[PDB]
Amino acid sequence: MYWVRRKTIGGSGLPYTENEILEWRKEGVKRVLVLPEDWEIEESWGDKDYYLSILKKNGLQPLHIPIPDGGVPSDSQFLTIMKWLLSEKEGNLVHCVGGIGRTGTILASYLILTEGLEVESAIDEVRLVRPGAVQTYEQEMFLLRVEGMRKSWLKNIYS
Repeated sequence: MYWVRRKTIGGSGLPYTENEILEWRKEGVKRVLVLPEDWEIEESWGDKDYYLSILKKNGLQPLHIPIPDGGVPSDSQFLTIMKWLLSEKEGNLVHCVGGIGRTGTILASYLILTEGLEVESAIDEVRLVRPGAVQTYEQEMFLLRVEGMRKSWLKNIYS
């Protein structure tokens, strides 16, 4: 896993065992935003709810917001994601299967909203800690929209 902002928000791929989840706790992770679809989670954990119960049994509070591979959250999911990430500043981990596309998109989105970064700066910052972050054109287009609608998202996040 990698931190984009030390101990406040980082990313990772899907853990294969419970020992990798304890590695997250040791690194300072406290809450986990789970982005893969059920079938992706199930390739490693057999059942999506069992995987979430494992996170829960390990002191991590999980939130599952499935995004298809290569895709982006719907506006509705994005609001939920940002309300969740902004609810507690420390120890946020966001993950998908490999730690790069969906995850880098959400991390860069977070930076755009919280630091007012332009889209190219946000993408660069995440790529510096996670090469290849933000994989598809749909993802890149989404981030430019996040920048363009920054004030409207913040207004809707805090109503």
